[PDB]
Amino acid sequence: KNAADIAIIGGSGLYQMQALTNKRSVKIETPYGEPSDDIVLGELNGVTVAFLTRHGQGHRLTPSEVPYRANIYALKTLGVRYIVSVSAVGSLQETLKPLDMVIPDQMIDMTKQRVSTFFGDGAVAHVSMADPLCPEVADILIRAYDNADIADGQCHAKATYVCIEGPQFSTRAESHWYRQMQADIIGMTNMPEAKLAREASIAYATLALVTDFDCWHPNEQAVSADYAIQNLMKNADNAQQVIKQAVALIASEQPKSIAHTALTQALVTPVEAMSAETKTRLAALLP
Amino acid sequence: KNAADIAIIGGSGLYQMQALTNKRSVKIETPYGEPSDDIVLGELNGVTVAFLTRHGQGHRLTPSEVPYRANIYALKTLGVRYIVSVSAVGSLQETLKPLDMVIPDQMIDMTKQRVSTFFGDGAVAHVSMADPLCPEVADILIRAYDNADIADGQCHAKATYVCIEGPQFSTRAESHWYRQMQADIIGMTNMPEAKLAREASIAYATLALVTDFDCWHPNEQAVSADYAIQNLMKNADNAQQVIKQAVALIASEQPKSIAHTALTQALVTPVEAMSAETKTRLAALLP
Amino acid sequence: KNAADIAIIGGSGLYQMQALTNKRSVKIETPYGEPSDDIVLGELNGVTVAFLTRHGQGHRLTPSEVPYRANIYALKTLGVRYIVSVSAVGSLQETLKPLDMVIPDQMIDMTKQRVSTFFGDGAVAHVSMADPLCPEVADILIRAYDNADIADGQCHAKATYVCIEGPQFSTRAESHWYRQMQADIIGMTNMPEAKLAREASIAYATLALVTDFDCWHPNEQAVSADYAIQNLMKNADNAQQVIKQAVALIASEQPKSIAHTALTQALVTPVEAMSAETKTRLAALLP
Repeated sequence: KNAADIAIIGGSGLYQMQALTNKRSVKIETPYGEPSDDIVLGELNGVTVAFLTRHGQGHRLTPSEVPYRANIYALKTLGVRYIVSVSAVGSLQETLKPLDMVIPDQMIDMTKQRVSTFFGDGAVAHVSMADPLCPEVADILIRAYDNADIADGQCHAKATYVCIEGPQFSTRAESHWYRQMQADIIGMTNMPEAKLAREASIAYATLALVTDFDCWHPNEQAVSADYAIQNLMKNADNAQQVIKQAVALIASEQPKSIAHTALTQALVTPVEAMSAETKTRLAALLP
Repeated sequence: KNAADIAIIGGSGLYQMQALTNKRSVKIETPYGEPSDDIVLGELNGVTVAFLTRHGQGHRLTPSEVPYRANIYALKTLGVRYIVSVSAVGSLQETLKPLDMVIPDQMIDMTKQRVSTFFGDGAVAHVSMADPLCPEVADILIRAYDNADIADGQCHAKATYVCIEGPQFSTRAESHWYRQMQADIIGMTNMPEAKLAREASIAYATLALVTDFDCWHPNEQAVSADYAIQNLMKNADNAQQVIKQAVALIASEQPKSIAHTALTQALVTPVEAMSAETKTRLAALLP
Repeated sequence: KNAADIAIIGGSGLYQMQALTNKRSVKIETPYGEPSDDIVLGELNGVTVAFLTRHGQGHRLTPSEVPYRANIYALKTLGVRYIVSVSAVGSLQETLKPLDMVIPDQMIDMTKQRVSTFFGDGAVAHVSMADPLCPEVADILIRAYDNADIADGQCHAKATYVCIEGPQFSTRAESHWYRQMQADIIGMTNMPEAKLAREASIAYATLALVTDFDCWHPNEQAVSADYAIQNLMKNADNAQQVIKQAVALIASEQPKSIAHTALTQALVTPVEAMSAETKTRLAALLP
């Protein structure tokens, strides 16, 4: 079988680097439909990594419609134990600047219309999201960033990510409100991704790429002709360097994650009480 | 007809007590589908009480999928005028400890994906939820708790219950955020139950059983082998004693509730303007 | 073709004034279904205005079920460039009194179950809602209010509108929470209306009519026999005077709105990459 211990979720061409060898595609069907796009597999110095383009090829999906359950289920069928999610974010804080990266340790789920569990319809489980982003993988990302020797910006850790429904950007009042809730960065995609990955017993952490001040800072800038091209471009290229470094550390270090046994004390419906349809739907998630 | 003035909504075997006589089951169909499980009826010292197992037998439903509308409609068809809802909650406050009970007077609805009204599709009404939990029934619960002489814990009143979608437990950031909104306890089930009960003109109040500190307090405890069994067990048994006391007080005192006429000044669409399908669907709710 | 530069969204009989000539109705079909009701067109001193009864005739729709997408799409097909949305609101602030009007400059979207974009299913766009209510149209509304010489109340500007799902009114705890988020007024209808209007490149602003203190102020008053009739009546009649004044100013002044080109730098999927079904669905929104 095609198999990977590690996966990256982000934009396409995160995988488009000569360092990534024997680039190949796999179509995985799941009980939840198809993932956003064929998962790309290849090796980074002999280590197999799965890359999943969250928004599909050509960026064809809005955050609200991303098939999060199919995406996470498909990664679980490849045997993925670690996920690095890479995403563009607005800053809510003066010291978090465009081209900086942020490794949050906390999250607040403000999304509204997304299916955010694998459970229901015949099975009940309540995983803990107290620490929603694996601190072992977040600590690796910090060292990976340093190892990547990135030229512009700095990397910040121990930050709070607020996830909103989208697809519109926030009003100034909502931005002010997120600041008062002590959030630091804002995106649209890492919820319910983090909740599902937890249910799937996969360690999950985020590498956030600051792309502008959310509107708490009136600018209408870093969204220009000579800018958001270079901005997004540079973030994307820098992000690729960090991921290369992170893969090598995850491969050699293999940190134990609390996510790895998240299901075992959370499951309320014993497997022997599930219907056949339920057990089948949940098969890759179960022990 | 089978009839009850009072109903309890909670776990099964709230009704499993020798004091409850001529235990019987009734299957009630509603315009909203079936309730979570057959309603159990019996007498507590001659007084008939309906018990409804919110999560179904064997705890088979997640909070998000509980058929709240069918549950409340079915209780209304039995002529229920008072509901005591019993539910497990996390504490957001140092002085609210595991095995304590809490009688909240306020609620904040943070649920996302639940149908939370009987209205729409041919009828418009806007009930007031200013006081979402009947203070007459909440005052009875306080005296009932004292009357029950419970051995462990204490009971706290005038608290705020935040209801979240689930099924996962909160991140630490969300727990911090609920604390800043001045919530005291967190659960997943009493919304939209309280809104529907109000629309149904039934007095409704909550008895909350503290089962752990929500993650604002890092522990990984009171969820152990020698613990969450005894914890949940003891809460359940203590809860049964309080309910016995509450039923006797509600029966002898019959307090007037503002919930009893909540529909009459809230209804925008006069009954004579409703279609036949609408009037039929809403029949048990109307005057 | 039937055509209007300006539209009013509110209660019926906003248009029921002798000043409004050659009153006529148009049934507009959209890719989203039908609008809440036939749009009424007529002239205010030679200027053609579209009036759309948000809740349908006889107030038959709850806020949650209003067909916001069909409503905004239909107005866009009439060539509307400016929308004044008129809505009843609860006050969260002592200085905002019943019969006052409020022209908010900010909004916080707390609605849960409303489709709040035209995008998805084949097209991706992210408009900025930083300033969600056109300040040119809001400045006109302030001068229009003064010009209308309204007898009771005053008009307040630069306020924050929190939009909730409904249909029930807020608990006291939620009202306290909105106050702490610095919201000033509460309604149920201007989201997703404002987001859709932005996507549609139409300038949009709200005239809010204070109809009572939200429950942060315990009263059970201005909802009485000799009151909420006169209250709502007077608000409605005063609102009509302001709208007359606003139309004349919008017609002579024709302010440029940032909403007018909101789509052009927000669209991620180029038109040439859309399917035929997508381009067709979105036709009136595109360049």
